[PDB]
Amino acid sequence: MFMINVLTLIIPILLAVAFLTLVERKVLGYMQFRKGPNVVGPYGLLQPIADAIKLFIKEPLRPATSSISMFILAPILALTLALTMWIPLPMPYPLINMNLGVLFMLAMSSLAVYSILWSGWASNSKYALIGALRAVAQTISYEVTLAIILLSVLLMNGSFTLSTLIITQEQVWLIFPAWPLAMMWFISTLAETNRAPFDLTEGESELVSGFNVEYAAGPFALFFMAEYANIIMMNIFTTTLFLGAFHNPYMPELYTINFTIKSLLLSITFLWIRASYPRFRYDQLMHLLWKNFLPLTLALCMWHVSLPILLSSIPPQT
Amino acid sequence: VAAFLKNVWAKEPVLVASFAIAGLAVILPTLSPYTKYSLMINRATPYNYPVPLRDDGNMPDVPSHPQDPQGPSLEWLKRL
Amino acid sequence: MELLQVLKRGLQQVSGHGGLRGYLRVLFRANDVRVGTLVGEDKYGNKYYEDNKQFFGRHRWVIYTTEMNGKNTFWDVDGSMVPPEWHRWLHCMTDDP
Amino acid sequence: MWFEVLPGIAVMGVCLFIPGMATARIHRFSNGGREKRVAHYSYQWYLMERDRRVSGVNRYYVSKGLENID
Amino acid sequence: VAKLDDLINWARRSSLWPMTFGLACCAVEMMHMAAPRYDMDRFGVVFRASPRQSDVMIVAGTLTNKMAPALRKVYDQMPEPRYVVSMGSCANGGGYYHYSYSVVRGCDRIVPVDIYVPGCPPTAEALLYGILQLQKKIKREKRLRIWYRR
Amino acid sequence: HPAAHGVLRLVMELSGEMVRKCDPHIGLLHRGTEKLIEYKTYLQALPYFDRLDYVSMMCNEQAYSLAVEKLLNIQPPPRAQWIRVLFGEITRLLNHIMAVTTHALDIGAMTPFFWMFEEREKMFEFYERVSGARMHAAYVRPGGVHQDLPLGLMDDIYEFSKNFSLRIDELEEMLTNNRIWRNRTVDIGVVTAEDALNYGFSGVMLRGSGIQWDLRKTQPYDVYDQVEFDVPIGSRGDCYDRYLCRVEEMRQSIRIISQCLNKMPPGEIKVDDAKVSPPKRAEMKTSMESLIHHFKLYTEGYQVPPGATYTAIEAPKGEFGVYLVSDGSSRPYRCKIKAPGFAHLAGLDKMSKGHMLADVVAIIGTQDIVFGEVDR
Amino acid sequence: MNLMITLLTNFTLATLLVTIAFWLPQLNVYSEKTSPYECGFDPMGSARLPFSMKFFLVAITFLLFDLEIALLLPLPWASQTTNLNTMLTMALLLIFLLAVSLAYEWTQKGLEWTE
Amino acid sequence: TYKYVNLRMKSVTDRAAQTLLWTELIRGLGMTLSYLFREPATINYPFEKGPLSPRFRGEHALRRYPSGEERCIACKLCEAVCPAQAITIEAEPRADGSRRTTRYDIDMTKCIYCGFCQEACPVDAIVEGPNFEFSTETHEELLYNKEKLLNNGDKWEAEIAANIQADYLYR
Ligand SMILES: CCCCCCCCCCCCCCCCCC(=O)OC[C@H](COP(=O)([O-])OCC[N+](C)(C)C)OC(=O)CCCCCCCCCCCCCCCCC
Ligand code: SF4
Ligand code: SF4
Ligand code: SF4
Repeated sequence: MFMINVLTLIIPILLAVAFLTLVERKVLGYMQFRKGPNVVGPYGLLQPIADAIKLFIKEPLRPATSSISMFILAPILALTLALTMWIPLPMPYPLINMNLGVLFMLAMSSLAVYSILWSGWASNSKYALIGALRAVAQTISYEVTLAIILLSVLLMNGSFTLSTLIITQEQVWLIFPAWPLAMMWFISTLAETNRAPFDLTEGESELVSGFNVEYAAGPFALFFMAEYANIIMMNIFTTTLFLGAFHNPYMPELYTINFTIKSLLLSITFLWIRASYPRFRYDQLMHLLWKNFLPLTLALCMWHVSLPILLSSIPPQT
Repeated sequence: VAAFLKNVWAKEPVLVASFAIAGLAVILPTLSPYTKYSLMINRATPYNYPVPLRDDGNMPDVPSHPQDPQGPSLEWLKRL
Repeated sequence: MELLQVLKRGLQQVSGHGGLRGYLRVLFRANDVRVGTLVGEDKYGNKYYEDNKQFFGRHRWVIYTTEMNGKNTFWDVDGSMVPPEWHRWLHCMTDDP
Repeated sequence: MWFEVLPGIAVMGVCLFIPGMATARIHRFSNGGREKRVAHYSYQWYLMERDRRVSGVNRYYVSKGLENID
Repeated sequence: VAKLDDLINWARRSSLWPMTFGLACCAVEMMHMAAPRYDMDRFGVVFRASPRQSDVMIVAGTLTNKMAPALRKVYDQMPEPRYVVSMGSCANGGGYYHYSYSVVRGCDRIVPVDIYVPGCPPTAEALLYGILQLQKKIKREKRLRIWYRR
Repeated sequence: HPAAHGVLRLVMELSGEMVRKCDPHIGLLHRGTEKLIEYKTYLQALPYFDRLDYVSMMCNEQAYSLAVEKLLNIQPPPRAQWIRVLFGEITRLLNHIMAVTTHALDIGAMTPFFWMFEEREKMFEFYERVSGARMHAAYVRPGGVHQDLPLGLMDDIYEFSKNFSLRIDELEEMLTNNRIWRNRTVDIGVVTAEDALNYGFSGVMLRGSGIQWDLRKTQPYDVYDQVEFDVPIGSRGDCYDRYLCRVEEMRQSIRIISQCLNKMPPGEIKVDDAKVSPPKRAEMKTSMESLIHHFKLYTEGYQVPPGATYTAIEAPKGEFGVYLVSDGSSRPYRCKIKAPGFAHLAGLDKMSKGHMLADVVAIIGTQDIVFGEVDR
Repeated sequence: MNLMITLLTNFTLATLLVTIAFWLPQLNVYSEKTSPYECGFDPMGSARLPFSMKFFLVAITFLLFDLEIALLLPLPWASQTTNLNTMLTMALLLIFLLAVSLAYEWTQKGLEWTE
Repeated sequence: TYKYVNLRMKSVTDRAAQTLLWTELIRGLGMTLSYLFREPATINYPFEKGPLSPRFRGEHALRRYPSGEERCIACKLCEAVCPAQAITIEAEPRADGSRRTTRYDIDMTKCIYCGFCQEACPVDAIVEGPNFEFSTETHEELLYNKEKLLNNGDKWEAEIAANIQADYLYR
């Protein structure tokens, strides 16, 4: 009966992506002193359905100069990669109980850029090439910091399993002994998912649309849902990493309620962040992450290496 | 050295903070009192099987029962 | 506790629109559920309301009819169904209805 | 006013509640009322295979107690 | 096929995506329409800069002789279905600069225009009325019924 | 392109991604106003000036009216002068709101655009109440203004000017102290005073470079010498100093608006010489001379003595001038429009040397450029 | 096995959407909708010209720092080792080598940009 | 007369704490959240309309006397003052000898809506009326003849007369 579990994992996150678009437009209007979409349905509840049907009855409009192989291969790979790393998340019991789920998340997150590169190179245009180059620079910036953030936060967990991450929260949150690393991790999740002020690929003022500027409707919606599943899942991962809740084996309802509310609040905070700051230049992206973030996280990494030896607090690996 | 420290704290505080954390992480475990406690905590974890030994009749330390007072105890971690 | 007053205002907005049927009708048609002082009505069926407690621009509004000049206007409400006297009143050109 | 976003976002809450809960409920069906036996190393797998080999129905979740022996 | 026609007409008319094609005074009037006072985004109308992901195009300003190939290429790169909304008087019939040597006398000569919005500049409420008229024009489309009859 | 102002063709030689040669190809909005002007009389050529700079409409009207009144050797009544100065300051606030908010949108902060476009709509409503059109008023005419202010408008102006400084403070908190906004404009687009004057720059650019020059303080017009206000002066030539200068110019515009509202004198709104200004509709239908003058003014147009003049006003973008040459007939012989945007886009090549492409779009944003004015 | 089933189901759902997006609606193509997008004008040359990219050393040293990460990554299980002094000393040594490489990059003008 | 914009351990520690803990970013976020909790200024179009003025320049109309007889007397001042040359007038005396018009065409795609004709008319015949919601679908529908202008005048007389009564003393 794993098929039913897989379907119930993969369909409601797509529905969550659609209603994330709804509340995205609503809240993003609301801090701009205007209302959101509320004409189509009662408080605009039918906006995602109209958006989804509208993109799928348009014309795909494949370009002549585009190499059709990677042009048709990039969005499906993007949607699959945004979908395939949801499994090791404990919810409170994960789909697949992998001992090294952090490594799986890291490797499938490294794979997620390849759809952007193949969509940039497959379409023959200068804007797609510039978007691919900026995505490459964004990956250069964020990977070498994000790996060390995850390792140094994970050093008190004792193992790479995400199931044992819920055990460590039973006394106190790990955001209290690792609040600077929490700031580093939040900026890194801002940078990875390509959300403002770290967008730099789907630019409106710099480029037209960047990596998918030649992508018409149908294939374009896959990148949209992939990015929104990415941000929802990344906020769920941050919630599990730093603000893990109280788990009771006899009632999973408590933990589902708690992490759902916490991840929803973190996504609202992400929406709050994404439209209050100017967009960064991509030359200042590695003038910050390679210059200010890296020495600080090296110092904190060696501090978290030498800290359980200091206090005699070596965590168990099991 | 105060003027130079004030200058680097005014220009880039991140480097000063990083070097302070690095120096603390270098010099504090060499002054820690619980490092040997970590040593015995790691050494006392029973990973593999504690196989017994043959008897020639002359051993004052090893016991014949796990509950015998002879042999090493683990009271220090129980109290801590 | 002021939140109980907000819930009271919500239930009075539910009750004052003729009930749940009128509440759902105005919700699906006008996308608004505010009650107001009925200024009047015209010969076609356009009911013109006002409420001076709202801010400027939202202090005068109109609920359109359901059948004007033969067409079904339950969903295809147009901005040019206002007679000239009510056109003068509605766009805030004078204070005299 | 502002609280009008509070309906729609609530729907997203349901969209963040239906998956994970379902997995837990699925874990309360295929495992005979208990949780799924989390296997992480070779000895946990050996114990689970021991339950599978002793249950006689080729199901590990059918746990037999001290009443099985005489 | 009558009800399926009613569905896809509702999906296209409630998620119109215009493109950022302004040229003159009338572009500033469009930006004034997109202000919180009138709030285009409440109608399912969100600005998208790329022609490949846009539904309609509102030509705001004066279309000169140096601009006709650009407008023609931008219109030709939009995916079907596409609608063009003329705006102001410059894009309607030339308007003030109708007799000039370097102004196209109405943008109908370059692109097929669906909705004519008159003004100089037209008021943002009138522009919202024109967009609602375009939505009502989309609503009464009869694609699948005509396909079934043919 | 959203960062482009609708009509622009920047061809750049990207050396990887930095610019070595940038060339603005323009003329996509060349309507040819200066040929259509000479085929129309002065009253008919007045609304042509509303559409050159379509964020600074009343200032262009004031420049054209000042040129025609200097040629006609007539001056408006003082109430008309105070009305012109008040609506020119409202126009300056309009232009500065549009320029700052569009620059912040082109850099990436998209909230103050929606925050102050409702205030821009409020001033559009003020234009609606005073002239009858939301944007193209055609209100300032040679001889003063066209109509008197309606009853109850000035209380609305006072209330809006009272409540607008909080919005200015909100914007200045949201952008000035932001580190991301700062780091885009620390040392970008630096210009020197010698290259400011030699490249024909006027207005904020000069005040960005420390040059102390303002046409409202050195060569004043109608009542600007009777109003006390400050002039911001930059110190580095970057875009940051120009943005700060624009914000301070908004604050001084509020100050001038308060001084205007506390000092409006009673009187008439047109020049009482009926051979230039049209007569009132009450006395047109009773007096024969007024009917004859109305007929010939709205059919032929008042004659202007022959000669050439070049007047210049302090437009919100800089110095807006017109070279008007009249041959004695009711139509101008040659009307040339000098604009700050032409020289600013000419100096864009020098100001953008050695920067990344995002800094080029920042330099494009930091020049308040309206391309209808640039292409005329 | 379950990972393979999840991968196959995800790929099936992904590739079913594009097929629905392609073969369901009516296609109508000419030789202008397939043209490359250059803001309404013809493209100047092709996009296959070599970019004069300026962060080549940053990409190579990203690779090298990722291999530093690969050396530093099995550190948590080393927390269960007996010889703790050598563990701590050499984890500090490897982090110090990473910092030495970064500091040499900082001093010798490597983190900046060309031209 | 002039001012200098941008000419300005505890302070260094405060700046470093602002760098590390993001004080002014929190301030800007607080102002964003302040604007989240206010009442949005979106008016419910088309059930609500924006404020206007009695001087509003909208749709062209031809008025009439309060006896049924039309107001235009074929004086051709509107087509002589029109800056866009959008007005075409052809006139002849009708059967009773009254100087009237036979053709009065306004090209509304040429008209710039500047109200010179509504102020140059000696008998207040042509009026830039108040209607702004008159968008069409075809280009020829925006090309009014005399019959359409007379129909617009008879349609909107009931508010055009009131607007003229309210505004005529400022002229
Ligand atoms: C995950 C939980 C929630 C997290 C918070 C989420 C809500 C708040 C989000 C705020 C907005 C974030 C996005 C916008 C900003 C993006 C840019 C950015 O972050 O730039 C980073 C900025 C960039 O700095 P900058 O932009 O000022 O750079 C200027 C640099 N100089 C001065 C050289 C010219 O800061 C850093 O890079 C610093 C890294 C974080 C520092 C954390 C310090 C923790 C404490 C250390 C010890 C302190 C005590 C002293 C030593 C004691 C030793 C024993
Ligand atoms: S129609 Fe009028 S407002 Fe619009 S661009 Fe032309 S002159 Fe400007
Ligand atoms: S409003 Fe102006 S442009 Fe229009 S018809 Fe009258 S005079 Fe001509
Ligand atoms: S100005 Fe008036 S009376 Fe004269 S021709 Fe025109 S509409 Fe007729």
